[PDB]
Amino acid sequence: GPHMATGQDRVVALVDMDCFFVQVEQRQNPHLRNKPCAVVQYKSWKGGGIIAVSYEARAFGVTRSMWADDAKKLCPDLLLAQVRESRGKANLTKYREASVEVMEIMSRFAVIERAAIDEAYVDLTSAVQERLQKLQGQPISADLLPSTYIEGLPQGPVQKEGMRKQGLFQWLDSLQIDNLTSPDLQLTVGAVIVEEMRAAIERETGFQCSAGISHNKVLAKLACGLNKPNRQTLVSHGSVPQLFSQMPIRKIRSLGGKLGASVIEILGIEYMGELTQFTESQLQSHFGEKNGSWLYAMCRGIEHDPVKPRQLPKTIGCSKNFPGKTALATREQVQWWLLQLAQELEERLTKDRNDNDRVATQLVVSIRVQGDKRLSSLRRCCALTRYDAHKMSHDAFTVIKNCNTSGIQTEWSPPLTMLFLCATKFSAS
DNA sequence: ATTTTGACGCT
DNA sequence: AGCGTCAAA
Ligand SMILES: [Ca+2]
Ligand SMILES: [Mg+2]
Ligand SMILES: [Mg+2]
Repeated sequence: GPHMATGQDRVVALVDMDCFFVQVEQRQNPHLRNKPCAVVQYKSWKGGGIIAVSYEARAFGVTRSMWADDAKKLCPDLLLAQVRESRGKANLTKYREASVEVMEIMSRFAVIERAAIDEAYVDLTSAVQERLQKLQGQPISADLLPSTYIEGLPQGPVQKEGMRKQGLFQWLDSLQIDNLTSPDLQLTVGAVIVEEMRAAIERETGFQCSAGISHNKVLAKLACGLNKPNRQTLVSHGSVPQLFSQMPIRKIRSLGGKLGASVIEILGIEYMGELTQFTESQLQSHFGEKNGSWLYAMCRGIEHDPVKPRQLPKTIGCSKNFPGKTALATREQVQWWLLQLAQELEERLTKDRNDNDRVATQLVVSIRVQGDKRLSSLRRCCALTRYDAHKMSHDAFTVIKNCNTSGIQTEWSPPLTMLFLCATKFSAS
Protein backbone atom coordinates (compact mmCIF):
# COMPACT_ATOMS: atom_id res chain seq x y z
CA GLY A 1 0.00 0.00 0.00
CA PRO A 2 1.50 3.30 1.18
CA HIS A 3 5.06 1.86 1.17
CA MET A 4 4.97 -0.19 -2.03
CA ALA A 5 7.23 1.51 -4.54
CA THR A 6 5.68 1.80 -7.99
CA GLY A 7 8.69 2.74 -10.11
CA GLN A 8 7.10 6.04 -11.10
CA ASP A 9 9.97 8.28 -9.88
CA ARG A 10 11.60 8.99 -13.28
CA VAL A 11 10.67 9.93 -16.83
CA VAL A 12 12.78 7.95 -19.32
CA ALA A 13 12.63 7.95 -23.09
CA LEU A 14 14.22 5.66 -25.66
CA VAL A 15 14.76 7.20 -29.09
CA ASP A 16 15.45 4.83 -31.99
CA MET A 17 16.08 5.91 -35.57
CA ASP A 18 13.82 4.37 -38.22
CA CYS A 19 15.59 1.99 -40.66
CA PHE A 20 18.72 3.94 -39.79
CA PHE A 21 21.32 2.98 -42.39
CA VAL A 22 18.66 3.20 -45.09
CA GLN A 23 17.79 6.76 -44.06
CA VAL A 24 21.48 7.71 -44.12
CA GLU A 25 21.72 6.45 -47.69
CA GLN A 26 18.38 8.04 -48.69
CA ARG A 27 19.50 11.42 -47.38
CA GLN A 28 22.62 11.11 -49.51
CA ASN A 29 20.85 9.78 -52.63
CA PRO A 30 17.39 11.32 -53.13
CA HIS A 31 16.65 8.66 -55.79
CA LEU A 32 16.24 6.16 -52.94
CA ARG A 33 13.73 8.21 -50.96
CA ASN A 34 10.20 6.79 -50.57
CA LYS A 35 11.21 3.57 -52.31
CA PRO A 36 11.57 -0.07 -51.33
CA CYS A 37 15.26 -0.16 -50.61
CA ALA A 38 17.83 -1.90 -48.48
CA VAL A 39 21.45 -1.46 -47.37
CA VAL A 40 23.74 -4.41 -48.22
CA GLN A 41 27.28 -5.45 -47.24
CA TYR A 42 29.36 -7.15 -49.97
CA LYS A 43 27.88 -8.09 -53.37
CA SER A 44 29.66 -11.19 -54.77
CA TRP A 45 27.99 -13.72 -52.46
CA LYS A 46 24.32 -13.91 -53.38
CA GLY A 47 24.08 -10.18 -54.02
CA GLY A 48 25.26 -9.17 -50.56
CA GLY A 49 23.81 -9.48 -47.09
CA ILE A 50 21.03 -7.09 -46.14
CA ILE A 51 21.57 -5.16 -42.91
CA ALA A 52 18.79 -2.52 -43.11
CA VAL A 53 15.42 -2.36 -44.89
CA SER A 54 13.06 0.53 -45.67
CA TYR A 55 9.45 0.19 -44.55
CA GLU A 56 8.28 0.11 -48.18
CA ALA A 57 10.53 -2.90 -48.74
CA ARG A 58 9.38 -4.59 -45.52
CA ALA A 59 5.88 -4.63 -47.02
CA PHE A 60 7.20 -7.18 -49.58
CA GLY A 61 8.73 -9.36 -46.87
CA VAL A 62 12.32 -8.13 -47.17
CA THR A 63 14.19 -8.57 -43.90
CA ARG A 64 17.59 -8.19 -42.33
CA SER A 65 19.94 -11.21 -42.80
CA MET A 66 18.40 -11.95 -46.22
CA TRP A 67 20.67 -12.26 -49.23
CA ALA A 68 19.92 -9.48 -51.71
CA ASP A 69 19.41 -12.08 -54.47
CA ASP A 70 16.65 -13.63 -52.36
CA ALA A 71 15.15 -10.25 -51.39
CA LYS A 72 14.91 -9.48 -55.12
CA LYS A 73 12.69 -12.54 -55.51
CA LEU A 74 10.19 -10.99 -53.09
CA CYS A 75 10.69 -7.42 -54.35
CA PRO A 76 12.02 -7.24 -57.93
CA ASP A 77 12.21 -3.42 -57.85
CA LEU A 78 14.15 -3.31 -54.56
CA LEU A 79 16.81 -0.61 -54.62
CA LEU A 80 20.12 -1.23 -52.90
CA ALA A 81 22.84 0.88 -51.38
CA GLN A 82 26.18 -0.75 -50.55
CA VAL A 83 28.23 -0.23 -47.42
CA ARG A 84 31.57 1.37 -48.22
CA GLU A 85 34.51 -0.99 -48.56
CA SER A 86 37.95 0.13 -47.45
CA ARG A 87 41.11 -1.97 -46.98
CA GLY A 88 39.17 -5.03 -48.17
CA LYS A 89 36.36 -4.80 -45.60
CA ALA A 90 33.04 -3.14 -44.94
CA ASN A 91 33.57 0.26 -43.32
CA LEU A 92 30.79 1.73 -41.18
CA THR A 93 32.20 5.29 -40.80
CA LYS A 94 29.29 6.99 -42.60
CA TYR A 95 26.79 5.51 -40.13
CA ARG A 96 28.95 6.25 -37.08
CA GLU A 97 29.20 9.90 -38.18
CA ALA A 98 25.42 10.11 -38.76
CA SER A 99 24.96 8.65 -35.28
CA VAL A 100 27.09 11.44 -33.80
CA GLU A 101 24.84 13.98 -35.54
CA VAL A 102 21.80 12.58 -33.77
CA MET A 103 23.43 12.01 -30.36
CA GLU A 104 24.72 15.58 -30.26
CA ILE A 105 21.22 16.95 -30.94
CA MET A 106 19.66 14.74 -28.26
CA SER A 107 22.32 15.79 -25.73
CA ARG A 108 21.08 19.40 -25.95
CA PHE A 109 17.84 18.32 -24.27
CA ALA A 110 19.06 16.02 -21.51
CA VAL A 111 21.61 13.49 -20.35
CA ILE A 112 21.67 10.58 -22.78
CA GLU A 113 22.98 7.03 -22.71
CA ARG A 114 24.15 5.79 -26.10
CA ALA A 115 22.57 2.35 -26.32
CA ALA A 116 23.48 1.55 -29.89
CA ILE A 117 24.53 3.22 -33.12
CA ASP A 118 21.01 4.56 -33.60
CA GLU A 119 19.41 4.65 -30.20
CA ALA A 120 19.76 6.46 -26.93
CA TYR A 121 18.02 6.59 -23.59
CA VAL A 122 17.11 10.02 -22.26
CA ASP A 123 16.56 10.82 -18.49
CA LEU A 124 13.84 13.51 -18.76
CA THR A 125 12.93 13.75 -15.05
CA SER A 126 14.56 17.14 -14.44
CA ALA A 127 13.52 18.60 -17.81
CA VAL A 128 9.93 17.59 -17.05
CA GLN A 129 10.04 19.33 -13.68
CA GLU A 130 11.34 22.49 -15.35
CA ARG A 131 8.67 22.38 -18.05
CA LEU A 132 5.92 21.84 -15.48
CA GLN A 133 7.11 24.95 -13.67
CA LYS A 134 7.09 26.93 -16.93
CA LEU A 135 3.63 25.67 -17.91
CA GLN A 136 2.07 27.06 -14.69
CA GLY A 137 -1.01 24.85 -14.49
CA GLN A 138 -1.78 25.30 -18.18
CA PRO A 139 -3.54 22.27 -19.74
CA ILE A 140 -1.69 20.20 -22.32
CA SER A 141 -3.19 20.45 -25.80
CA ALA A 142 -3.38 17.52 -28.21
CA ASP A 143 -1.60 19.79 -30.70
CA LEU A 144 1.55 19.42 -28.59
CA LEU A 145 1.45 15.61 -29.13
CA PRO A 146 0.91 15.24 -32.90
CA SER A 147 2.64 11.85 -33.26
CA THR A 148 2.02 10.33 -29.81
CA TYR A 149 0.14 7.12 -29.05
CA ILE A 150 -1.13 6.37 -25.56
CA GLU A 151 -0.76 2.62 -25.15
CA GLY A 152 -4.02 0.99 -24.08
CA LEU A 153 -6.29 3.75 -25.37
CA PRO A 154 -8.87 4.33 -26.69
CA GLN A 155 -10.99 2.02 -24.56
CA GLY A 156 -14.57 1.46 -23.54
CA PRO A 157 -17.90 2.79 -24.91
CA VAL A 158 -11.76 2.71 -38.49
CA GLN A 159 -8.64 4.67 -39.49
CA LYS A 160 -5.21 4.60 -37.79
CA GLU A 161 -4.84 8.27 -37.15
CA GLY A 162 -8.43 8.33 -35.89
CA MET A 163 -7.66 5.70 -33.27
CA ARG A 164 -4.49 7.52 -32.26
CA LYS A 165 -6.36 10.79 -31.72
CA GLN A 166 -9.25 9.10 -29.89
CA GLY A 167 -6.80 7.53 -27.45
CA LEU A 168 -4.85 10.75 -26.98
CA PHE A 169 -8.10 12.65 -26.37
CA GLN A 170 -9.26 10.15 -23.73
CA TRP A 171 -5.88 10.41 -22.01
CA LEU A 172 -5.70 14.20 -22.02
CA ASP A 173 -9.37 14.50 -20.95
CA SER A 174 -8.46 12.27 -17.97
CA LEU A 175 -5.32 14.12 -16.82
CA GLN A 176 -5.00 16.03 -13.53
CA ILE A 177 -2.89 19.00 -14.65
CA ASP A 178 -2.83 20.81 -11.29
CA ASN A 179 -0.89 18.01 -9.54
CA LEU A 180 2.77 18.53 -10.46
CA THR A 181 3.59 15.23 -8.69
CA SER A 182 1.28 13.08 -10.85
CA PRO A 183 3.37 10.41 -12.65
CA ASP A 184 0.93 10.36 -15.58
CA LEU A 185 1.27 14.13 -16.00
CA GLN A 186 5.05 13.82 -15.78
CA LEU A 187 5.01 11.20 -18.55
CA THR A 188 2.78 13.45 -20.66
CA VAL A 189 5.15 16.41 -20.34
CA GLY A 190 7.96 13.97 -21.14
CA ALA A 191 6.17 13.07 -24.34
CA VAL A 192 5.80 16.77 -25.22
CA ILE A 193 9.56 17.19 -24.81
CA VAL A 194 10.21 14.07 -26.91
CA GLU A 195 8.00 15.47 -29.69
CA GLU A 196 10.26 18.53 -29.60
CA MET A 197 13.41 16.41 -29.59
CA ARG A 198 12.22 14.26 -32.51
CA ALA A 199 11.24 17.38 -34.47
CA ALA A 200 14.72 18.82 -33.86
CA ILE A 201 16.37 15.59 -35.02
CA GLU A 202 14.32 15.55 -38.21
CA ARG A 203 14.79 19.28 -38.90
CA GLU A 204 18.55 19.23 -38.33
CA THR A 205 19.45 15.88 -39.92
CA GLY A 206 16.55 14.81 -42.14
CA PHE A 207 16.22 11.56 -40.18
CA GLN A 208 12.95 10.30 -38.69
CA CYS A 209 12.77 8.23 -35.55
CA SER A 210 10.41 6.55 -33.11
CA ALA A 211 10.43 6.87 -29.35
CA GLY A 212 9.06 5.30 -26.17
CA ILE A 213 8.28 7.33 -23.04
CA SER A 214 7.80 5.57 -19.71
CA HIS A 215 9.18 5.43 -16.17
CA ASN A 216 12.21 3.25 -16.90
CA LYS A 217 14.49 2.06 -19.68
CA VAL A 218 12.90 -1.35 -20.28
CA LEU A 219 9.39 0.05 -20.67
CA ALA A 220 10.64 2.96 -22.76
CA LYS A 221 12.37 0.49 -25.10
CA LEU A 222 9.26 -1.70 -25.31
CA ALA A 223 7.05 1.36 -25.89
CA CYS A 224 9.26 2.61 -28.72
CA GLY A 225 8.56 -0.47 -30.83
CA LEU A 226 4.78 -0.38 -30.44
CA ASN A 227 4.13 2.23 -33.17
CA LYS A 228 7.06 2.43 -35.60
CA PRO A 229 7.86 4.20 -37.77
CA ASN A 230 7.87 7.96 -37.18
CA ARG A 231 5.68 7.82 -34.04
CA GLN A 232 6.16 7.79 -30.29
CA THR A 233 4.35 5.82 -27.61
CA LEU A 234 3.65 6.64 -23.97
CA VAL A 235 3.44 3.55 -21.73
CA SER A 236 2.00 4.56 -18.38
CA HIS A 237 2.37 2.60 -15.17
CA GLY A 238 -1.35 1.82 -15.32
CA SER A 239 -1.08 0.40 -18.85
CA VAL A 240 1.31 -2.35 -17.69
CA PRO A 241 -1.12 -5.10 -16.53
CA GLN A 242 -3.06 -5.22 -19.80
CA LEU A 243 0.04 -4.68 -21.94
CA PHE A 244 1.94 -7.48 -20.24
CA SER A 245 -1.04 -9.87 -20.12
CA GLN A 246 -0.44 -10.95 -23.76
CA MET A 247 3.19 -9.85 -24.16
CA PRO A 248 5.54 -12.72 -25.05
CA ILE A 249 8.42 -12.86 -22.57
CA ARG A 250 10.97 -12.68 -25.40
CA LYS A 251 9.84 -9.17 -26.32
CA ILE A 252 11.30 -7.61 -23.15
CA ARG A 253 14.88 -6.37 -23.42
CA SER A 254 17.36 -8.99 -22.07
CA LEU A 255 14.81 -11.83 -22.26
CA GLY A 256 15.11 -12.47 -26.00
CA GLY A 257 17.69 -15.22 -25.54
CA LYS A 258 18.50 -18.20 -23.33
CA LEU A 259 17.33 -16.66 -20.06
CA GLY A 260 13.91 -15.83 -21.53
CA ALA A 261 13.64 -19.35 -22.96
CA SER A 262 14.42 -20.74 -19.52
CA VAL A 263 11.77 -18.55 -17.86
CA ILE A 264 9.22 -19.96 -20.32
CA GLU A 265 10.40 -23.56 -19.93
CA ILE A 266 10.94 -23.70 -16.16
CA LEU A 267 7.83 -21.78 -15.17
CA GLY A 268 5.51 -23.02 -17.94
CA ILE A 269 4.33 -19.53 -18.88
CA GLU A 270 4.25 -17.48 -22.08
CA TYR A 271 3.53 -13.85 -21.18
CA MET A 272 5.31 -11.27 -19.07
CA GLY A 273 2.27 -10.67 -16.87
CA GLU A 274 2.22 -14.31 -15.77
CA LEU A 275 5.44 -13.65 -13.86
CA THR A 276 3.49 -11.79 -11.19
CA GLN A 277 2.31 -15.08 -9.71
CA PHE A 278 5.77 -16.04 -8.38
CA THR A 279 7.44 -14.79 -5.25
CA GLU A 280 10.70 -12.91 -5.49
CA SER A 281 12.41 -15.84 -3.78
CA GLN A 282 10.95 -18.31 -6.29
CA LEU A 283 12.29 -16.30 -9.20
CA GLN A 284 15.68 -15.94 -7.52
CA SER A 285 15.76 -19.69 -6.95
CA HIS A 286 15.44 -20.38 -10.65
CA PHE A 287 17.27 -17.45 -12.28
CA GLY A 288 19.69 -16.18 -9.62
CA GLU A 289 19.53 -13.36 -7.08
CA LYS A 290 20.02 -10.51 -9.57
CA ASN A 291 17.82 -11.84 -12.38
CA GLY A 292 15.15 -12.96 -9.91
CA SER A 293 14.81 -9.55 -8.28
CA TRP A 294 14.87 -7.91 -11.70
CA LEU A 295 12.09 -10.17 -13.04
CA TYR A 296 9.97 -9.70 -9.92
CA ALA A 297 10.02 -5.93 -10.28
CA MET A 298 9.99 -5.85 -14.09
CA CYS A 299 6.81 -7.89 -14.49
CA ARG A 300 5.11 -5.18 -12.38
CA GLY A 301 6.55 -2.43 -14.64
CA ILE A 302 9.32 -1.45 -12.19
CA GLU A 303 13.01 -1.19 -13.09
CA HIS A 304 15.76 0.90 -11.54
CA ASP A 305 18.63 0.71 -14.05
CA PRO A 306 19.85 4.31 -14.41
CA VAL A 307 20.27 6.22 -17.64
CA LYS A 308 24.07 6.31 -17.61
CA PRO A 309 25.75 9.61 -18.59
CA ARG A 310 27.65 8.28 -21.59
CA GLN A 311 27.40 9.60 -25.15
CA LEU A 312 30.52 7.96 -26.56
CA PRO A 313 31.23 4.27 -27.19
CA LYS A 314 33.63 2.68 -24.62
CA THR A 315 35.34 0.53 -27.18
CA ILE A 316 36.43 0.95 -30.79
CA GLY A 317 36.60 -2.30 -32.74
CA CYS A 318 37.22 -3.73 -36.20
CA SER A 319 36.50 -7.29 -37.33
CA LYS A 320 36.22 -9.44 -40.42
CA ASN A 321 34.81 -12.92 -41.02
CA PHE A 322 36.40 -15.40 -43.43
CA PRO A 323 33.61 -17.91 -44.08
CA GLY A 324 33.73 -21.33 -45.68
CA LYS A 325 36.55 -21.72 -48.18
CA THR A 326 37.91 -18.20 -47.55
CA ALA A 327 39.21 -19.10 -44.07
CA LEU A 328 42.79 -17.93 -43.53
CA ALA A 329 45.20 -20.86 -43.89
CA THR A 330 48.62 -19.16 -44.29
CA ARG A 331 50.63 -16.99 -41.90
CA GLU A 332 50.84 -14.28 -44.57
CA GLN A 333 47.07 -14.14 -44.91
CA VAL A 334 46.63 -13.72 -41.15
CA GLN A 335 49.26 -10.98 -41.00
CA TRP A 336 47.92 -9.08 -44.02
CA TRP A 337 44.39 -8.99 -42.64
CA LEU A 338 45.59 -8.09 -39.15
CA LEU A 339 47.33 -5.14 -40.80
CA GLN A 340 44.17 -4.10 -42.68
CA LEU A 341 42.16 -4.17 -39.45
CA ALA A 342 44.91 -2.33 -37.56
CA GLN A 343 45.01 0.42 -40.20
CA GLU A 344 41.27 1.02 -39.92
CA LEU A 345 41.57 0.91 -36.13
CA GLU A 346 44.45 3.41 -36.17
CA GLU A 347 42.46 5.85 -38.30
CA ARG A 348 39.43 5.62 -36.01
CA LEU A 349 41.53 5.86 -32.84
CA THR A 350 43.42 8.92 -34.04
CA LYS A 351 40.16 10.68 -34.88
CA ASP A 352 38.73 9.63 -31.49
CA ARG A 353 41.75 11.03 -29.63
CA ASN A 354 41.47 14.39 -31.38
CA ASP A 355 37.68 14.66 -30.94
CA ASN A 356 37.21 13.26 -27.43
CA ASP A 357 40.46 13.88 -25.47
CA ARG A 358 41.08 10.26 -24.58
CA VAL A 359 43.40 7.40 -25.51
CA ALA A 360 42.80 3.66 -25.51
CA THR A 361 45.29 1.68 -23.43
CA GLN A 362 44.43 -1.97 -24.14
CA LEU A 363 44.22 -3.88 -27.42
CA VAL A 364 41.99 -6.98 -27.41
CA VAL A 365 42.63 -9.60 -30.10
CA SER A 366 39.97 -12.20 -30.80
CA ILE A 367 39.88 -15.04 -33.30
CA ARG A 368 37.53 -17.81 -34.34
CA VAL A 369 38.76 -21.17 -35.63
CA GLN A 370 36.91 -23.14 -38.29
CA GLY A 371 34.52 -25.54 -36.57
CA ASP A 372 33.58 -23.44 -33.53
CA LYS A 373 29.95 -22.34 -33.03
CA ARG A 374 31.02 -19.54 -30.67
CA LEU A 375 31.61 -16.09 -32.13
CA SER A 376 35.02 -15.90 -30.47
CA SER A 377 37.28 -18.92 -30.03
CA LEU A 378 40.13 -17.13 -28.29
CA ARG A 379 40.74 -13.68 -26.81
CA ARG A 380 44.08 -12.23 -25.73
CA CYS A 381 45.01 -8.74 -24.66
CA CYS A 382 48.12 -6.64 -24.89
CA ALA A 383 49.18 -3.09 -24.13
CA LEU A 384 48.13 -0.39 -26.56
CA THR A 385 50.90 2.16 -26.14
CA ARG A 386 51.06 3.77 -29.60
CA TYR A 387 48.44 4.53 -32.23
CA ASP A 388 50.48 2.74 -34.90
CA ALA A 389 48.90 0.16 -37.21
CA HIS A 390 52.10 -1.78 -37.87
CA LYS A 391 52.83 -2.08 -34.14
CA MET A 392 49.25 -3.05 -33.30
CA SER A 393 49.14 -5.70 -36.05
CA HIS A 394 52.53 -7.07 -34.97
CA ASP A 395 51.43 -7.20 -31.31
CA ALA A 396 48.18 -8.95 -32.23
CA PHE A 397 50.09 -11.53 -34.22
CA THR A 398 52.47 -11.99 -31.29
CA VAL A 399 49.62 -12.70 -28.87
CA ILE A 400 47.83 -15.16 -31.20
CA LYS A 401 50.71 -16.85 -33.11
CA ASN A 402 50.88 -19.72 -30.60
CA CYS A 403 47.37 -20.77 -31.68
CA ASN A 404 48.77 -22.21 -34.93
CA THR A 405 48.91 -25.99 -34.50
CA SER A 406 50.57 -26.49 -37.92
CA GLY A 407 54.15 -27.74 -37.84
CA ILE A 408 54.89 -25.67 -40.97
CA GLN A 409 55.63 -22.05 -40.05
CA THR A 410 54.16 -20.80 -43.35
CA GLU A 411 50.80 -22.57 -42.87
CA TRP A 412 48.07 -21.69 -40.36
CA SER A 413 45.90 -24.43 -38.88
CA PRO A 414 43.17 -24.70 -38.00
CA PRO A 415 42.12 -22.00 -40.50
CA LEU A 416 40.83 -18.73 -39.05
CA THR A 417 37.21 -17.76 -39.74
CA MET A 418 37.41 -14.43 -38.01
CA LEU A 419 39.79 -11.71 -36.86
CA PHE A 420 38.80 -8.98 -34.38
CA LEU A 421 40.78 -6.07 -32.93
CA CYS A 422 39.24 -3.94 -30.22
CA ALA A 423 40.70 -0.89 -28.47
CA THR A 424 39.51 -0.61 -24.86
CA LYS A 425 40.33 0.97 -21.47
CA PHE A 426 40.30 4.65 -22.36
CA SER A 427 42.13 7.23 -20.23
CA ALA A 428 41.88 11.01 -20.41
CA SER A 429 44.41 12.69 -22.67
C1' DA B 1 28.17 -18.09 -46.36
C1' DT B 2 24.88 -12.74 -42.57
C1' DT B 3 28.55 -9.52 -41.11
C1' DT B 4 30.27 -5.96 -38.23
C1' DT B 5 29.73 -4.16 -34.56
C1' DG B 6 28.90 -2.69 -29.13
C1' DA B 7 27.74 -3.37 -23.56
C1' DC B 8 27.89 -5.99 -19.63
C1' DG B 9 27.83 -10.30 -16.62
C1' DC B 10 30.42 -14.40 -14.61
C1' DT B 11 34.19 -16.60 -12.41
C1' DA C 1 42.00 -12.10 -17.21
C1' DG C 2 39.25 -14.77 -20.64
C1' DC C 3 34.65 -16.39 -21.70
C1' DG C 4 29.63 -15.94 -22.35
C1' DT C 5 25.12 -13.46 -23.19
C1' DC C 6 22.26 -10.20 -25.46
C1' DA C 7 21.52 -6.75 -28.42
C1' DA C 8 22.11 -3.35 -32.82
C1' DA C 9 22.42 -1.92 -38.16
CA1 LIG D 1 16.42 1.68 -35.42
MG1 LIG E 1 18.17 0.61 -32.63
MG1 LIG F 1 16.25 -3.04 -36.06
